[PDB]
Amino acid sequence: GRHMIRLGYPCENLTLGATTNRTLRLAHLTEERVREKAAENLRDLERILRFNADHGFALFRIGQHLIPFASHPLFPYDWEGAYEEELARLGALARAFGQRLSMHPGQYVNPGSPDPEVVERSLAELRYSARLLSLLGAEDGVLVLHLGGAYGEKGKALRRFVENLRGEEEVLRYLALENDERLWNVEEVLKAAEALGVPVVVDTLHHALNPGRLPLEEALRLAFPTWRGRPKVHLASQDPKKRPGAHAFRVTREDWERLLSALPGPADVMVEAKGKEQGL
Ligand SMILES: [Mn+2]
Ligand SMILES: [Mn+2]
Ligand SMILES: [Mn+2]
Repeated sequence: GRHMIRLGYPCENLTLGATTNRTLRLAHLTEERVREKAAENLRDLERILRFNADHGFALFRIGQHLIPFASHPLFPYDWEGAYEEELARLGALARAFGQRLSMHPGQYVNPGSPDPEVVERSLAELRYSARLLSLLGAEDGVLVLHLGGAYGEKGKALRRFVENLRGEEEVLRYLALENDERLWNVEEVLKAAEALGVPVVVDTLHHALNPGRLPLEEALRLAFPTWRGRPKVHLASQDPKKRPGAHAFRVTREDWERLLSALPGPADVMVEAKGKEQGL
């Protein structure tokens, strides 16, 4: 039914066996083989949107590998010219379904790195991700990123992060920043986000493990105003007895109820669980 809290899951759908994350070995990165993997990923994206419209999921995170190696210097064709018509069509479908699309580049995308080549590769991956959202016409699309490593000194790390992203107009249209379980708490991310003029994604599990001085309610109250559109929040539960921050197969009733009770208002909740669409 119709709830003020909308739900999503990331990358793939276990029920369908549909995924947006097919890739290949660099040795196999021919135009032919890449076009084949991309076509499968795009076919599965469509399957997922349609599944989501029937099963009440309004959010979906598209895998980084949708177009495998798109941002790699050896990518063999103009993927934007190849796919712009198809992405416009899929994006129109997603909007017609009232679905919100996002992307979450991985741990290796580090704009605050002091290594120029890591920065360049990271920005390339962000530009690909932002362009994809643009091609899909994802109005309120989200491109979620952690602040990355502290590289020995947090103040200089955050300075490089901001300085290396400030001129990235298209990336900043979608970018939102997320707290983590070790390095950057909600209060720290709010400061970074304010500097770049972007929203803050609160991750409930990361917050529980690294709360700083804030209860969940106050974290969410502070993060809410950073969004022009509906806030996005991440909900996960701890995979019992694994590394802190590892995601359980299914979110617990207790974590879901804690979030529901703490939310200051309507929001979009990305369920991060190994069970994907079965994760809540
Ligand atoms: Mn994250
Ligand atoms: Mn998260
Ligand atoms: Mn996490």
